Amino acid sequence: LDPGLQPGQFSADEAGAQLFAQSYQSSAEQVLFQSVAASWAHDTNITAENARRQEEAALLSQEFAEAWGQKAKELYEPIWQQFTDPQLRRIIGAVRTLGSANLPLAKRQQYNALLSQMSRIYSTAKVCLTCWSLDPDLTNILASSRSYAMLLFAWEGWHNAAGIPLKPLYEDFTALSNEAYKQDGFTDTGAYWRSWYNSPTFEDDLEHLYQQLEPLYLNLHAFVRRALHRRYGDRYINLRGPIPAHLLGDMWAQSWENIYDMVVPFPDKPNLDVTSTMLQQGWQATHMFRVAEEFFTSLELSPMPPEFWEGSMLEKPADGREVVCHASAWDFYNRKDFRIKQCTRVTMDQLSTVHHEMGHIQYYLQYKDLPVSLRRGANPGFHEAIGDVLALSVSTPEHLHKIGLLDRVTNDTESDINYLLKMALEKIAFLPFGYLVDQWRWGVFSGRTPPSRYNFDWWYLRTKYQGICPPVTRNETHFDAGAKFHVPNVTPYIRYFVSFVLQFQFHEALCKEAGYEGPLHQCDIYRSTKAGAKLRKVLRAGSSRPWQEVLKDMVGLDALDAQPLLKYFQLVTQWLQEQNQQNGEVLGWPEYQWHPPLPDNYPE
Ligand SMILES: *[C@@H]1O[C@H](CO[C@@H]2O[C@@H](C)[C@@H](O)[C@@H](O)[C@@H]2O)[C@@H](O[C@@H]2O[C@H](CO)[C@@H](O[C@@H]3O[C@H](CO)[C@@H](O)[C@H](O)[C@@H]3O)[C@H](O)[C@H]2NC(C)=O)[C@H](O)[C@H]1NC(C)=O
Ligand SMILES: O=C(O)[C@@H]1C[C@@H](C2CCCCC2)CN1C(=O)CP(=O)(O)CCCCc1ccccc1
Ligand SMILES: *[C@@H]1O[C@H](CO)[C@@H](O[C@@H]2O[C@H](CO)[C@@H](O)[C@H](O)[C@H]2NC(C)=O)[C@H](O)[C@H]1NC(C)=O
Ligand SMILES: *[C@@H]1O[C@H](CO[C@@H]2O[C@@H](C)[C@@H](O)[C@@H](O)[C@@H]2O)[C@@H](O)[C@H](O)[C@H]1NC(C)=O
Ligand SMILES: [Ca+2]
Ligand SMILES: [Cl-]
Ligand code: NA
Ligand SMILES: [Zn+2]
Repeated sequence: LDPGLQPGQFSADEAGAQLFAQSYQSSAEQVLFQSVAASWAHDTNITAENARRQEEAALLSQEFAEAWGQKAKELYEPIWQQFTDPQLRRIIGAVRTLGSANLPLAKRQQYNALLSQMSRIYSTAKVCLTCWSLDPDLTNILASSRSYAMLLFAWEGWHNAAGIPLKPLYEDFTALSNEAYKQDGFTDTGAYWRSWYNSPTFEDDLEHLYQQLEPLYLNLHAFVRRALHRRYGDRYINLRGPIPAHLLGDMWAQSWENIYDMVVPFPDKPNLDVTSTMLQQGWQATHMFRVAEEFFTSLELSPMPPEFWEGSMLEKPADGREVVCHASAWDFYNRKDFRIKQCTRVTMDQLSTVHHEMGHIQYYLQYKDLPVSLRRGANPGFHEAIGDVLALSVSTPEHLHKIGLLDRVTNDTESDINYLLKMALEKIAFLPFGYLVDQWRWGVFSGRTPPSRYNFDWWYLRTKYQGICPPVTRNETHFDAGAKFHVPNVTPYIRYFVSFVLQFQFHEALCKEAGYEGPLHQCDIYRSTKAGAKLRKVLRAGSSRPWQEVLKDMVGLDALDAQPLLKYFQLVTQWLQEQNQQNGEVLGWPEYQWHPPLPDNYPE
């Protein structure tokens, strides 16, 4: 570790810890910048040389974390929990968490190499017949093909190409990750991840939220399954079984918005899928980011700095570079450089993703003056919710009209049902998936799910919560969890379930603050500087304060709450229940063992 980056001696008291934290911040920014920059260079240009550079930067970060973490314990272990400065307690708490820096050198290198190789495999995997990438090629097939056999080829091809080679690496990663965090005092890595929510009843709290939400998902599921049965027929759709996992418009069946045309009940109302209008009008990726930015500035939040426009990767490169296309938002920890890396496609759902990413950036801009250790969301679910809250306002027909994407605005109950159904395909359908991904990983980290049951337990959970089934037989040579970005890229997922609940609590509070009085689903907080001020107070707080207190200041409650989401969707919840009763549906999938047959001439 460079001499200028090493911790000196400080007095073993709170005054000394303040100075220690200031000195840490100065050097941490340098070490994080080099690590984030090396990761950027690789993720926008996947090469062996750039991977090498990123692994060397990660090794330096581990040296830094070990030196400062050990110094924090040497000086403050018996006293930091009693410091009067609550933010300093949180800073010291973070610095003394070494994570992978607990590993000896050789295992650090193995750990860093595994992360690099799992990332490369996921983002360079192809499906060949001439080869298709996940983004845009297979994504577009899953979204717009209605050939059962073509969807199956893409779904099976992708899961095989990404998942199979990842399994041996993921086993090794898990063991090293657990070894690292056991030395920070956690039973396993999942316990460390769950500890971020600082709730002794986290898992019970989540389960009670899901019990309130599940009836909405069950009714959406049955209605969509019936719509698919009318198109694909009784051979490929079992009205009492799980839905084949490749038929819902998305590789992971996690968002069902692409099958809106098959379920829309009132099709002579305005067409809420504005993708075709975006294309007709000549929208490009940069337009989508400028439109998102101007929503933020309408709230008197910050515009994107020049460094963002000059440095970001907002489209897939056409120069032959391999890149990580999965959308992400980057803080370089120098208070200057902030970037999005997204292979943006011109579609309505990508407009939502753009807003999601710019919500991340906006958080970074607002808390950039805090100490580096507090530059994060009040909890990770907060960070995932910011952009989604704005996207809820952007998606309303009145707002789409204002930005020229919808010529006619109607305000009637049929239009309400269309709108809420489309939003439910996006928000309700996701809930079981957002919940189940980390249940899978928590079991892997705890040892409940050994490598010999990776796929067995994945599909147990996929069927249990989502009510889907694989369209071809799978076995433990397959590693289908690994075919989802966040698993090989070691990004926790429960934050997205928390986000999908939280964003409706935020929306309700900001709509009230904006003076809006009508139905929650027609609120648009555009140009509400009062709502902007309330959101800004959250963003500027970072992790300086307990999330429960930040939430209470914002929405009036110190806990996650499903009631705002339930209230948003109430009209379509009742409508779907009525439709399913009238149609004689079975809610759920009691024929849980059912899988569809293979097409006759497959893959031929
Ligand atoms: C879409 O339309 C709904 C319903 O509009 C109502 O019913 C129609 C058939 C017409 O008769 C309308 O004239 C009538 O308002 C709108 O929802 C309604 O919004 C108004 C405010 O714009 C709400 O009134 C307020 O209520 C609060 C608390 O009660 C008072 O403090 C205010 O002073 C004000 O009176 C009204 O409650 C609300 N109704 C429902 C059922 O939500 C909706 O705003 C509209 N959408 C858009 C985008 O304009
Ligand atoms: O794709 C998913 O599964 C989820 C749900 C989706 C969301 C889009 C808007 C509407 C609701 C669904 C967004 N997302 C993401 O992973 C996008 P991120 O930036 O969090 C992914 C961040 C990955 C970790 C990272 C962070 C910084 C730099 C490099 C890597
Ligand atoms: C992608 O990364 C590679 C390195 O992995 C870059 O190639 C280097 O480019 C510099 C300047 O052009 C040369 O001096 C080096 O000799 C190159 N190294 C190798 C290994 O080829 C490449 O420029 C990057 N591409 C983009 C578009 O940024
Ligand atoms: C695992 O699965 C591989 C792929 O074939 C699958 O299983 C066979 C039995 C058929 O049902 C086919 O439709 C499926 O896609 C096999 O190549 C492999 O042998 C299977 N077994 C193991 C241990 O890997
Ligand atoms: Ca779409
Ligand atoms: Cl999380
Ligand atoms: Na989608
Ligand atoms: Zn995100």
